Amino acid sequence: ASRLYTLVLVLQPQRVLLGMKKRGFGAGRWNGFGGKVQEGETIEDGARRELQEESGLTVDALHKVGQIVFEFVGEPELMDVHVFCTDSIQGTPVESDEMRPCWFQLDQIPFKDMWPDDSYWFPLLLQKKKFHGYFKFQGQDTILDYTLREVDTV
Ligand SMILES: CC(=O)Nc1cc2c(c(-c3cccc(C)c3C)n1)CCCN2
Repeated sequence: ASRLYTLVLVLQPQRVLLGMKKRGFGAGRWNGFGGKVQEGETIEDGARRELQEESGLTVDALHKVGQIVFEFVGEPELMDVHVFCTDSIQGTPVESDEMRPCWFQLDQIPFKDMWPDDSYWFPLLLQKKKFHGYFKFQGQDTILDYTLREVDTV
């Protein structure tokens, strides 16, 4: 009862790229770039595909940074999110009907307008740590419970 997702953070030495979602899942918030993995598709291929579809950017090297399982109470399916990061990209971010990309200085990451779990694992991401996490949500704003631990192997 867990569905595979990817999430890609474009993280450079002094800034991170996030995308403001205009409609649908995550709308109104700054998000990394991700979505469902397709049939016959590897997780890494899915992550590379999602980055392109949502941001316009071509990624060469992707690094595994974490896994986060999300539960929304009253919803049967868990989100099994494989998180990736990259520093080497090609192209420039593309604004679309769906997504408005913007760079943020690391000290100006807009946590108040991001999913609340971000405040927990972004510090790990920013210091190049790998992690396993689990977040139980009620609705989209409230974390009921969570666990988060650093790992050597995602
Ligand atoms: C930084 C960031 O994106 N944080 C972030 C946090 C977060 C989610 C997502 C998310 C948003 C859109 C699509 C997908 C597949 C995912 C996992 N992203 C989904 C649900 C709970 N928390």
